[PDB]
Amino acid sequence: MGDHSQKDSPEDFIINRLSQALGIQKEKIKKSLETQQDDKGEVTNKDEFIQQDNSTNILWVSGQSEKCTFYYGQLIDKFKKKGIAIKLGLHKLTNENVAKDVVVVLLEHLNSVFNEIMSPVMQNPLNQQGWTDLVAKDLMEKFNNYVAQVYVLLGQIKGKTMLPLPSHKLTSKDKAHVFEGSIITWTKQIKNVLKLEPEQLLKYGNDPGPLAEIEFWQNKRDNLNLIDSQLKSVEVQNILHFLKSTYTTPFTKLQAEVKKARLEANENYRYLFTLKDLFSKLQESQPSDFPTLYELFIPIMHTILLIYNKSKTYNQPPRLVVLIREICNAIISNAQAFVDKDTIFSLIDSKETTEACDKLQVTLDVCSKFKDAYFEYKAKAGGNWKLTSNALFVRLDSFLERCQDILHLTNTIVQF
Amino acid sequence: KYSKRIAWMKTTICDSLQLKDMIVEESFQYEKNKNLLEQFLSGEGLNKIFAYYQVQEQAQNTTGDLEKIQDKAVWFLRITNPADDKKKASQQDGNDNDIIFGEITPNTVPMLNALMESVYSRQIDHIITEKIQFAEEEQVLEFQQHSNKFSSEVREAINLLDYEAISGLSESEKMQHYEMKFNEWINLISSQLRKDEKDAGPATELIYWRSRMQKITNWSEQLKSKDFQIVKASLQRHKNHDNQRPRGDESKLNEAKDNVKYLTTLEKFIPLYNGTPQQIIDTLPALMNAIKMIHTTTDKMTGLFIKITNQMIKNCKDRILNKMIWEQDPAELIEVLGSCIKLYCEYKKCYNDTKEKVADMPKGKTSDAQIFGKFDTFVRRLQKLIEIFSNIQQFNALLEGMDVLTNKFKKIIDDFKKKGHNLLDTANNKFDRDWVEFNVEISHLDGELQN
Repeated sequence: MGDHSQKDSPEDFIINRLSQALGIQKEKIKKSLETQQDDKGEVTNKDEFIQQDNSTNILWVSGQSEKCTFYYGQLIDKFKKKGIAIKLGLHKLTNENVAKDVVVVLLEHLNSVFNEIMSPVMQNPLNQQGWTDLVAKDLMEKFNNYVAQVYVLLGQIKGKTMLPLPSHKLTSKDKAHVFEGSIITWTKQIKNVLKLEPEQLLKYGNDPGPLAEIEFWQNKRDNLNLIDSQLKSVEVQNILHFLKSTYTTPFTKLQAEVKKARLEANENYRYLFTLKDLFSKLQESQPSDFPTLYELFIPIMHTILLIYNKSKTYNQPPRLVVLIREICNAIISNAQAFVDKDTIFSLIDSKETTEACDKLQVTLDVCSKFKDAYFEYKAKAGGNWKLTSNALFVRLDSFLERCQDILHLTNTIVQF
Repeated sequence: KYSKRIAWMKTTICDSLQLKDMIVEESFQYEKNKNLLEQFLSGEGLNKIFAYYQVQEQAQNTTGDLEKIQDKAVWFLRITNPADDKKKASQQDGNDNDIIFGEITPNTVPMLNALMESVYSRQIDHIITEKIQFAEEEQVLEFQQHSNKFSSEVREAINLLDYEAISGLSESEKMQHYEMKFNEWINLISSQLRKDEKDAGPATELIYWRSRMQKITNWSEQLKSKDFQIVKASLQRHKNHDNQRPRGDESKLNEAKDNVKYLTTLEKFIPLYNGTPQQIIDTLPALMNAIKMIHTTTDKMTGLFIKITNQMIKNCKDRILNKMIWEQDPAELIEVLGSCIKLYCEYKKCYNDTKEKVADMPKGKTSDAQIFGKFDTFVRRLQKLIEIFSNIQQFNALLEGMDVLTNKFKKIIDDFKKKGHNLLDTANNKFDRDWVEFNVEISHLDGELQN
């Protein structure tokens, strides 16, 4: 007998527990939550009819609580049992019933990593009764690529390290060691894919942001170099020997990464000095600043010039100049947005503010001081000026033009 | 272990009598695990070791043996306890540090796994509709990883001895009943794997293409079942290779499933739900862009393009009827018909590019022509509607007598537009009868314009 639309709820009360219970039913809380309409017919289609979730969402925003259905969706510490896995009902009370615990919280990814580690434990053990067939090893390969994609998703939220998860674990044919190399290939691609110019394209370009982008890039390659030392196993070397232009292209990209990393590390030492300069600007609470920052800009430039001489082997010395200029660019735009905006609209409205108009001109003067100091550093540099302000500073020039155009019209308003 | 081994062993005495058992009690295993030494220290490793993230609570045939080293154990069902983290927290529940996993030992594991991955896919899809979950191009790559994990799940779902008879294998009644069944399966498979395209709707061709994909997919699941092949093994063992190499060879499910998958890919890539002339042109632009996937038989490509052309013809007639266009002003009718005129111009340009591709296929090598003729006729009819439009607009720009002449020309063009919208077969038959009548009407209009 066991039970039916009740059996599932009976072994669900005991097993769940929460560390210490073993109830074995009777769940008064469960019989009261039964009357959702969809959930009851769902729980009935699981019991004596093979899938039934039982969700427990705690706190958050609009929590499911004692919720779930038969499939449906959990947004939430749940659990799915089997019960007559198409139909083994109205006989032995769901003898193939399979239970599994699924906590709130990724954890959805980590669960997927344990499911693949179970299915590989299954393939190593039996061979199956033809329900798996030769697709057993193919599904194990489909699981491994899923675990790689989860590790790629981990690196997306966290910090790369895809190559380590692409590496096959507990390998004993020759096609499998080739698959390991092919995932190593897309790792080298991710390093070259990342650039200083693509971040500049999609707005941003902050003096703090670009420094952090090199500090994040130099950390990713440093990890990739450490991962390369683990990747380059005595076993992984023998795989490359037994058929090889696939290997040497992955080895060549590694030596290119190791050199670019040495370049990135010098860029990081340069980025660390700019992160202090950006700290001087980022700290600003949009009050005054431009009065002293116009004074503080000339020395901030004088530091950047000395940075060029000190590194010497500074890779991308003409590309890093486009970042530094965009850096000062984004900074000025932020400072400028503060001193006007709704405040400038509000002052114009009242029409009892003349000095505030003059303050706006002072803000523009601070910008002029930055461009003057940029030319004052170009002379101090003495060759290799680069910059290309005539196209780069256009973003800044176009801001100051619009600013000046307001200032021209604001002065006339004071006249009338 | 840590100091919180009380809240796992209790969770074990809990669940270990629902897997390794039909409820009742757990014959104390951890405490003759914990008084031998390896099973004590191993479970000590379970909770405490960040290194050894996974354990294994194996049931084997009753015998219990706790150890991380996994072994496939018939006829058992199990529960697995993987701690994952360093130092089992004694100031929290032992259920909310471990993650439980009830295994089937030599019992339908390839199914149970496939459902578990079908669930993590659905939850991953539910998160994709909701918030961050995965960011940006990273989250875009994550959605590409899930969509690939989903295809592997559908791959798994599709997946779902020889001498076990003795003297029952060799019989002229048993082997003939199996050969008559395998050959009858060949005649059934041949039914799905020849009807002419003719004139069909935009849904009909895409539906039968998608229907062939799912039908030949379910048929490929029926032939992927071990029984349906270990009958084709019993035939090859009996040496009846006349219903064996004759429901693979004759069954053309190898080439037909290929055309089925190609038809499924054409439906995924891709007028009949368009009211305005802007939507008619926009439908033709999205359809002509979706028909670029060609290089990835030339007869199969022409049959799909012809079905897309017929649907765009039946919509244009329905649009001209919606615009009583003798009562409607010529200037007002011209503005609506100008939008339909521009779409007709775009279709004629696409017809010239298709003729140049046909010329290149004739220079290399020393059904497809009748479709090119039906496409030229469709382009010819679209230009005739564009011309009657432009005649109405030119009179608006002009002249009271000039305006009245345009209103008469717009009235005749409407009556032809209403006949086409009535029936699609009437649209082909009446279009030929309208071209003769339009010439007689044009001569009467020219005489009035001369005066």
